[PDB]
Amino acid sequence: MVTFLGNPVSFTGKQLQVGDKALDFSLTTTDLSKKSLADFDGKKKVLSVVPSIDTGICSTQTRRFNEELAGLDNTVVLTVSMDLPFAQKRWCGAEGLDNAIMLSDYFDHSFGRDYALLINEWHLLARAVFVLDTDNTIRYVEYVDNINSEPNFEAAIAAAKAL
Amino acid sequence: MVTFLGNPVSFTGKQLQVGDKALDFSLTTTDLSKKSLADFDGKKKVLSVVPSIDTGICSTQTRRFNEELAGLDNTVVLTVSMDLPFAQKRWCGAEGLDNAIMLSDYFDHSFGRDYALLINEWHLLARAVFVLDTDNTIRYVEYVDNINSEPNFEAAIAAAKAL
Repeated sequence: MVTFLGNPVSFTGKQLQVGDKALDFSLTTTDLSKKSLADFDGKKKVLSVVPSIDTGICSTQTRRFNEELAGLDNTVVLTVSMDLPFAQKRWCGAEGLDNAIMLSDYFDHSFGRDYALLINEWHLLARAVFVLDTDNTIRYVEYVDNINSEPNFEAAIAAAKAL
Repeated sequence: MVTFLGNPVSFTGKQLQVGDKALDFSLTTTDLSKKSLADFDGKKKVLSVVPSIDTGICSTQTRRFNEELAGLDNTVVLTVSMDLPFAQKRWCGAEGLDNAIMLSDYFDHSFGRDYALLINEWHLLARAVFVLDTDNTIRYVEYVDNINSEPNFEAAIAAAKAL
């Protein structure tokens, strides 16, 4: 169903949907320290997942989301990819977004496995966007079918704004 | 006694020693395909393992061996890291080393755990240098005690040329 590099890819287990509660995680940040869902309590989150910020669509997604939602109070933008912390760090620097919150799942692939976003054929994270409320309940989700294409920014942001 | 980021680190299993046969592997190259020992059959190989090319020392190391051991007939310098293929490819273009052979272990972490180079605390690859025989026998190997320091280029380079 979902496609990557002109070919259908698969996953394992079920993916969270609107209404479900966002699964906790332990990801390595850009300064090598770990982060979990708790570190973001009391905030609404826009969970953005990309194959690798070292590629065009994934870089634009991350850049654009951080910018277009920067003016949103009580809301934080989490980017999760398989890039090493060092790759995400280089990115921030090049883009002038040193404060952007970048999370890597390289250590375990646990985030990808728990969320069923780990592509079985490539072990990279499939493109997706979540908008969680304060209770970490998913109020919006988008699993881009054609991973090699941009996500729906409008819907995502409009959803994040209404919340 | 190996350290990383100033603190001591350990591994699981036993690391290979000179005289031992290099274990096989299936790593992803920069074009996203997979390579194994079989793909460099009948050639001398300089296995340089690094924590991440998006870091100072690692960059220098990958650049040095490639330039120095360049031209060496029937000899290939295989770079292995946890860096995503995209990171390795990007680095190659920025450094002007487009023909350089980069292999990623992001998928399985199989190389790291098989060679016992997968740092238990970080799940990154410790800095090491191998010089394999045409029969894939380890004729020389160095495990940098201080992963955050450069290896013995002279010693490694001399072995390859002497092989």
